[PDB]
Amino acid sequence: NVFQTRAGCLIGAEHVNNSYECDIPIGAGICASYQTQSIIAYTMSLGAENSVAYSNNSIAIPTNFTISV
Amino acid sequence: TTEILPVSMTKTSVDCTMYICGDSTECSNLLLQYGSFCTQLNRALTGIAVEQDKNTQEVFAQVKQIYKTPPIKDFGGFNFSQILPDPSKPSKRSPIEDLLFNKVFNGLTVLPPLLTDEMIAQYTSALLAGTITSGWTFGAGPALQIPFPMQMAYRFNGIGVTQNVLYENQKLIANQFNSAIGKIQDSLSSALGKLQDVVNQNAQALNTLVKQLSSNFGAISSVLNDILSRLDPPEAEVQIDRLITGRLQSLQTYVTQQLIRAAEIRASANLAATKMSECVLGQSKRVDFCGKGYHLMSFPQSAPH
Amino acid sequence: VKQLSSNFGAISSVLNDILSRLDPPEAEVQIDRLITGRLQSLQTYVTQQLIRAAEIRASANLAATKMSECVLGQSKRVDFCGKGYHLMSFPQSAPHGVVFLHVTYVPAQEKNFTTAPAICHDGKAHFPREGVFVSNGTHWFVTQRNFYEPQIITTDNTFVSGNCDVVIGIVNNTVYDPLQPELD
Ligand SMILES: *[C@@H]1O[C@H](CO)[C@@H](O[C@@H]2O[C@H](CO)[C@@H](O)[C@H](O)[C@H]2NC(C)=O)[C@H](O)[C@H]1NC(C)=O
Ligand SMILES: *[C@@H]1O[C@H](CO)[C@@H](O[C@@H]2O[C@H](CO)[C@@H](O)[C@H](O)[C@H]2NC(C)=O)[C@H](O)[C@H]1NC(C)=O
Ligand SMILES: *[C@@H]1O[C@H](CO)[C@@H](O[C@@H]2O[C@H](CO)[C@@H](O)[C@H](O)[C@H]2NC(C)=O)[C@H](O)[C@H]1NC(C)=O
Ligand SMILES: *[C@@H]1O[C@H](CO)[C@@H](O[C@@H]2O[C@H](CO)[C@@H](O)[C@H](O)[C@H]2NC(C)=O)[C@H](O)[C@H]1NC(C)=O
Ligand SMILES: *[C@@H]1O[C@H](CO)[C@@H](O[C@@H]2O[C@H](CO)[C@@H](O)[C@H](O)[C@H]2NC(C)=O)[C@H](O)[C@H]1NC(C)=O
Ligand SMILES: *[C@@H]1O[C@H](CO)[C@@H](O)[C@H](O)[C@H]1NC(C)=O
Repeated sequence: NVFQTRAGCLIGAEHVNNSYECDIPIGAGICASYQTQSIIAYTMSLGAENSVAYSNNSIAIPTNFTISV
Repeated sequence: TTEILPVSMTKTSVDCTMYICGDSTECSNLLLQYGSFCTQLNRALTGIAVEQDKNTQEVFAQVKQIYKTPPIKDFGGFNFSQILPDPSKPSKRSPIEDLLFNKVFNGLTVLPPLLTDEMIAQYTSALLAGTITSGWTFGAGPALQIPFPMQMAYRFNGIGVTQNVLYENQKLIANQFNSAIGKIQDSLSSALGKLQDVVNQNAQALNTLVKQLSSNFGAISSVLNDILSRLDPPEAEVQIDRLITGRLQSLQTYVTQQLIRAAEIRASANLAATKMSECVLGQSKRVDFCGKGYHLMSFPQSAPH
Repeated sequence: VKQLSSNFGAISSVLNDILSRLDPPEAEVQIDRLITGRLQSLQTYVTQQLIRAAEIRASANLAATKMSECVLGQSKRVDFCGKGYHLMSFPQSAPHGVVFLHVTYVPAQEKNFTTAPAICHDGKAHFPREGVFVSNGTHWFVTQRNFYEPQIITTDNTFVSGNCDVVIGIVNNTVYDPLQPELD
């Protein structure tokens, strides 16, 4: 219902706990979006996480390619 | 060496009516006779407050994944501990990102930026873990790991030295690098004038805007509750218009100089976005574009703006 | 256009009706407020056109530089001509602009291998001429760095510099010389 951000007071949007890509910027890290059917407000996500299998004698070499336009 | 660049400035909004009249229906009705000047001023300020977030998005969101560095960190003798994130610190910043964050009413509001400082420090740590661990491969596709000294040997090839010159001088090259990263920390801990100047200019302009709410411009006072108390309505119109004209002039001067200052911040952020592409996700051959000498590699660090 | 219908504190917005109602002695009063307001309108329009033309000029200079460096050549600047290793670009015209079609190469389907900086053979350190030493688990090859294409390590794709006691990570393997089985 009523949710307090750092951008101000927001009425009419539910505060979910998951993080999506930003859809409508609210500010100070919060975005809003029409999901499912209702309007939700969330902290944006920067992207998916990734650890690289770094070691001191390992290398990754590609075996194919794509042409991109 | 270091290079400092401004990417953003502060997003401000004004409310024309509350600045010129200050919640008084007499002034507000006279103001309607001036047309739509105060919808234009707001359109201009909104257009420059949206591009401040566009400026940051194009310098820092240059990754798809958020890369993390390995727990056991053996990079051939090279030591990146003063530029890698520190969990016991505020906002999970690096040690050198902290020294940088420590060195630098009436219709007026300040809007917050869309990306917090935590998010931008996250972006720079993903760039920095991508380059320590994959070289320049993650800026062209999927990140492919390579040992750090073999990456250093490829970069030596890129400036026209052979690889045995790196492999036979590994410990000396690593000691020189560590000792030279140790001096950035002293020289800063003991220089951010380009970032300080854009803060100062904006504050000096916002203060001049408010200090104009106390000039007569050729009227009996500067207060509307004083012209509405010792003048009858036919005589207070002539005195209110003299204030309206002056305050409109001052607000529009403020809005022109902000357009001219934002067009300059925009070019700086456009250069920072090109340096992030060409010095951090690549090795540049352009002379004096990524330092002075022969470019080997570059590391980003976030600063206040 | 729409600011032509404000009074700016006069009796009428239409000067034909300003000259119809208040005349010369008083038109020097009512016509002057219209002149003052309309002049300011026009000046705001011209200043904001000058600031916007300077932004269009920066864009057109960048598009000229991309036409020279992406269509009339092959660029090495990362991200200047699309994401990936630039191969070529084609221009297309648009209503007030230009569309560049960037063709790039994107590597795919990477595999894991074991690496070494140098090979040790006969008390000598061998380095690849252009590539990397890789192991499939049991055998050592040289390959080019962007496409997997393994070859035998010979004295024609390596060079020698020093002993195998100074470089950190040498492995022991054999460097095949073609000439010897040639002349027996
Ligand atoms: C990388 O360099 C840092 C120095 O900035 C080393 O960390 C410090 O080393 C001194 C000397 O032993 C200690 O007194 C500090 O407590 C260390 N930690 C700090 C200052 O946070 C670090 O050990 C080096 N890394 C390696 C692998 O040698
Ligand atoms: C190269 O080997 C590493 C390490 O063996 C692989 O890293 C794996 O990554 C996954 C992530 O989904 C982890 O869950 C595994 O624990 C890691 N180790 C494994 C599978 O042994 C990496 O995927 C390999 N790279 C390629 C291209 O096959
Ligand atoms: C690594 O590659 C080598 C050479 O490509 C493999 O050795 C050959 O494997 C084939 C399998 O059919 C045999 O017929 C050959 O006799 C082998 N020796 C040669 C060509 O000299 C080896 O099996 C590969 N190792 C792994 C773990 O895949
Ligand atoms: C690369 O890292 C590996 C593992 O971290 C190193 O292997 C270690 O080598 C030391 C001395 O050579 C041994 O005392 C350790 O027991 C080894 N670790 C394991 C898990 O076996 C290796 O030396 C490093 N350097 C290279 C490969 O050049
Ligand atoms: C690689 O082979 C060399 C010999 O060609 C080995 O060198 C010997 O190393 C032992 C132990 O360090 C010494 O006692 C011998 O005197 C060395 N002999 C020579 C001719 O140098 C070396 O140990 C081997 N290393 C590996 C990893 O296989
Ligand atoms: C969101 O997650 C936090 C976890 O700390 C929890 O306390 C909170 O109740 C959650 N809110 C909703 C709406 O699920």
